[PDB]
Amino acid sequence: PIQSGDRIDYRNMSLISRFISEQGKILSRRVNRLTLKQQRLITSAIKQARILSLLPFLNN
Amino acid sequence: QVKSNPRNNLISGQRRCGKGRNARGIITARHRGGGHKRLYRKIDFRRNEKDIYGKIVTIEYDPNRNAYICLIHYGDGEKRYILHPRGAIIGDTIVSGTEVPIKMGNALPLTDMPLGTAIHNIEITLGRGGQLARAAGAVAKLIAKEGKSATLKLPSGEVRLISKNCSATVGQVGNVGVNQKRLGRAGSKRWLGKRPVVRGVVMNPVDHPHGGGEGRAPIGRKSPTTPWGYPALGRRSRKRNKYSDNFIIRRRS
Amino acid sequence: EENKGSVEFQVFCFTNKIRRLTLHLELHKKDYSSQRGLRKTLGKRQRLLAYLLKINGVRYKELISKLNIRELKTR
Amino acid sequence: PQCPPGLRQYETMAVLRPDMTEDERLTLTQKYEELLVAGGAMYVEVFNRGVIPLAYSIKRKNKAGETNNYLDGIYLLFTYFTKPESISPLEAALVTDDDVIRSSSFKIRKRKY
Amino acid sequence: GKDTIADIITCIRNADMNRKGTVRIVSTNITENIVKILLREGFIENARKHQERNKYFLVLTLRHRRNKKGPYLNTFHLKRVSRPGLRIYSNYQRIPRILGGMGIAILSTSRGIMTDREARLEGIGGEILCYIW
RNA sequence: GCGGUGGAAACUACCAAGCUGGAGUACGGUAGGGGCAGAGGGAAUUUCCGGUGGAGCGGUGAAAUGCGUAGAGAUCGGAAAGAACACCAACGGCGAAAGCACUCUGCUGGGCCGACACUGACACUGAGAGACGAAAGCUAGGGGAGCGAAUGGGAUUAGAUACCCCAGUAGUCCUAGCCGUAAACGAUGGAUACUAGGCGCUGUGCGUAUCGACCCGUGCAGUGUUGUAGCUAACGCGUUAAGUAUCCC
Ligand SMILES: [Mg+2]
Ligand SMILES: [Mg+2]
Ligand SMILES: [Mg+2]
Ligand SMILES: [Mg+2]
Ligand SMILES: [Mg+2]
Ligand SMILES: [Mg+2]
Ligand SMILES: [Mg+2]
Ligand SMILES: [Mg+2]
Ligand SMILES: [Mg+2]
Ligand SMILES: [Mg+2]
Ligand SMILES: [Mg+2]
Ligand SMILES: [Mg+2]
Ligand SMILES: [Mg+2]
Ligand SMILES: [Mg+2]
Ligand SMILES: [Mg+2]
Ligand SMILES: [Mg+2]
Ligand SMILES: [Mg+2]
Ligand SMILES: [Mg+2]
Ligand SMILES: [Mg+2]
Ligand SMILES: [Mg+2]
Ligand SMILES: [Mg+2]
Ligand SMILES: [Mg+2]
Ligand SMILES: [Mg+2]
Ligand SMILES: [Mg+2]
Ligand SMILES: [Mg+2]
Ligand SMILES: [Mg+2]
Ligand SMILES: [Mg+2]
Ligand SMILES: [Mg+2]
Ligand SMILES: [Mg+2]
Ligand SMILES: [Mg+2]
Ligand SMILES: [Mg+2]
Ligand SMILES: [Mg+2]
Ligand SMILES: [Mg+2]
Ligand SMILES: [Mg+2]
Ligand SMILES: [Mg+2]
Ligand SMILES: [Mg+2]
Ligand SMILES: [Mg+2]
Ligand SMILES: [Mg+2]
Ligand SMILES: [Mg+2]
Ligand SMILES: [Mg+2]
Ligand SMILES: [Mg+2]
Ligand SMILES: [Mg+2]
Ligand SMILES: [Mg+2]
Ligand SMILES: [Mg+2]
Ligand SMILES: [Mg+2]
Repeated sequence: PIQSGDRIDYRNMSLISRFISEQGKILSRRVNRLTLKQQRLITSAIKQARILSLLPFLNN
Repeated sequence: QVKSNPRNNLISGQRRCGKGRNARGIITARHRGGGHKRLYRKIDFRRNEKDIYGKIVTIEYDPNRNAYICLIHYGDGEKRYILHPRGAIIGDTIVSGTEVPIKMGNALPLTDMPLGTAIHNIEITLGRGGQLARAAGAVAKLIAKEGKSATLKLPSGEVRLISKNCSATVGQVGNVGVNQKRLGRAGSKRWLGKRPVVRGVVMNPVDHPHGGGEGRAPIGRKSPTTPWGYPALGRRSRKRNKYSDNFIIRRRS
Repeated sequence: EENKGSVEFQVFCFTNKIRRLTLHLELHKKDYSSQRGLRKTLGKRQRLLAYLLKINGVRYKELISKLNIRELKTR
Repeated sequence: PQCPPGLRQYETMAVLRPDMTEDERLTLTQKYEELLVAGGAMYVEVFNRGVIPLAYSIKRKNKAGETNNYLDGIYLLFTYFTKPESISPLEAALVTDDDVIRSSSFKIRKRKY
Repeated sequence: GKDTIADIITCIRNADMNRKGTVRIVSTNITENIVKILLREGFIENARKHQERNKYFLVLTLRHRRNKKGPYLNTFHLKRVSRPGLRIYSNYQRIPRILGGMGIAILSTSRGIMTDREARLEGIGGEILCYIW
């Protein structure tokens, strides 16, 4: 079903913001139904993006 | 590290001689006297000669301060001494001016120093010569700067304002392990011309405020006292209204 | 290229990786994880040298004279 | 195509203050491109996406002593191939400038999922 | 694989206890001989050889289950005697006999491997490899 | 039992040559909180400097000490500092063990898999010996927000040198050492060989599916849960044995 065919990075924000919660929290692998490898890369990405202010730690 | 050269014109014999005797010839500053003859090295504290490129030829011992001192040359051939910065090695190059790289041994006004730097040899007065942080391992951070005034944290911990146009030098002062020495014997003090001190409690009542009680004196004095009759502990002697007060912010802790 | 499985080549590869690791052991001494490995590899090289001494004396002495490997602890 | 001969692949994101002109921007561009190349970088490829509002507010102190509170920002993106030895001074030199408020650099690994 | 003999013996014991007729064992002069003997005694149904990648496997058919798998009155026991740590030798008059002779004893002697029966006829002693019930 | 002599040559031992499946080397891949070192980041908290405001805050089973009209707490704006890294996180990953997780980069240790590319038994264990080794502790120098042995006050209680509360010093942190112990636990030494399955996961490889993500079947390597044989005093263990055998400590 859902899959990643395009390279995931910290700069594809559509990609990452699919996997982020309303409050900015990162969703678990069980919910997102991704391979372990995937979820790890997602997570590192979300964090690196978080440092560059592409995505917020907390909300406004 | 330490190798004796011949004498450069910077080393003279002229000096005050009686240590701690003033004009009247009285001993004022106690406990001095004795100890090895010394020669005066003429340090360059101002570093006022701008925009020429200096080179550290050697590193030498100085009897007068516990830091080290460096003989530096120029292309012009003038030779100066400077205080030895910490981590500087023979062959190194230093320079003073306004627009200058920031590295060890370079000297610049406080307008041009990036905040957070570690400084030594700090003029409080334009062209008066460097004064603050001249001892071994002494260093001062430049914390903030605003208006015409720059803020430092002195090695005593005291935070204080000075003028933004006063020169200073990057890098901490060398020979850091000097207080790690342990003299080990009385003679070793006497070599420094520091004579033995007599405890108050010991002397007779005429000689000092804790004077001979019968056996051994507790100090009955309701307070520990100077030879001259003032409270010895925790009585602040800074002149109340002294001109410096506007500049001084937090006091050493 | 020659024999990449031969006794002498293997002992060479080990000796060289060891002298390469000595530099990293020096710059960072607080890495034990690395040193544990160094001890392992040095153990292997020692093993092959002992084996090689059992098998052929000439090739052995030639080798430890050649690669500047210290003389053996059986003496 | 990209083919490094004894160098590593790199991506660097840098963020600059929104108050900048295009001339100061291309001055920094030029400066850092020259740093990279002076550090043995074949293929210095630069790209730019400017003025996007940040996720959160960032503060930067200048050498003038200013506290600059921002909202917007300028994203520069650098694909370059350099010796693993020389990436060291670059990041400090990026942090040093008053125009670069937030800098980060990533090594790029080939994707296999 | 410090001991090959004990290993063969063991694989047999394991396949036997699990009620399987078929065993793969690695061949060797000792192995082969031992199995031959095992056949001429009647402890094992049939043996044959296989080869792949320069490896030899003797497969051994084993005597069928006793009137079901569940109700077994009899198993088939094997015991290593002389092993690398202690080598047991015996002269002609100390040669062991198992359960009054119902089982057998394997000997490695000057004239090759054999049973204790052959040793008694020919008058030779030697190294005792194993006991077989 | 010991000694001499004549024979036998399977096994150990020796001598000469061989052989890859054991152990390695090269090659090419790939996962990783492995280690050391250097950069950067944000919440939260505490204190300090202001503006508002103006009687209680805080705390307990119920209270009181404590903080507060010298303006507390609350709230907005500013600085400064240290320590720890929410979500991800999972009956998940790596490590020899101890342990290891905000992010990044650099130096480097292993592991596994696929190919014959190569050496050709180089193996397994290990008395003494060496290295690492949580926390507390100690020596020397820094650092000190929170927490908090000790200590002090308030209670509770016959008593309370305790549990509870209010304060709070060592220490917790960093550098360089020393100490060498733990329920350092899987309460299970290491290597090898061999013995039903079922359901799972991680890393990879092959075939299939499409020609790229699944998908399926499988080969290994590790990791988890039920359970047959067998074992066990019982509990239970059960291909990661506490089963059947060999070797060393
Ligand atoms: Mg002279
Ligand atoms: Mg002269
Ligand atoms: Mg006079
Ligand atoms: Mg004294
Ligand atoms: Mg005295
Ligand atoms: Mg007297
Ligand atoms: Mg007098
Ligand atoms: Mg008097
Ligand atoms: Mg008195
Ligand atoms: Mg008396
Ligand atoms: Mg006998
Ligand atoms: Mg005899
Ligand atoms: Mg023979
Ligand atoms: Mg041989
Ligand atoms: Mg570190
Ligand atoms: Mg902040
Ligand atoms: Mg008011
Ligand atoms: Mg009160
Ligand atoms: Mg007050
Ligand atoms: Mg008011
Ligand atoms: Mg308040
Ligand atoms: Mg900070
Ligand atoms: Mg593991
Ligand atoms: Mg932790
Ligand atoms: Mg690695
Ligand atoms: Mg050969
Ligand atoms: Mg031991
Ligand atoms: Mg130790
Ligand atoms: Mg500790
Ligand atoms: Mg103590
Ligand atoms: Mg201390
Ligand atoms: Mg405190
Ligand atoms: Mg507390
Ligand atoms: Mg009390
Ligand atoms: Mg007190
Ligand atoms: Mg009481
Ligand atoms: Mg407190
Ligand atoms: Mg330590
Ligand atoms: Mg113990
Ligand atoms: Mg533990
Ligand atoms: Mg599936
Ligand atoms: Mg397995
Ligand atoms: Mg279990
Ligand atoms: Mg079980
Ligand atoms: Mg048991």
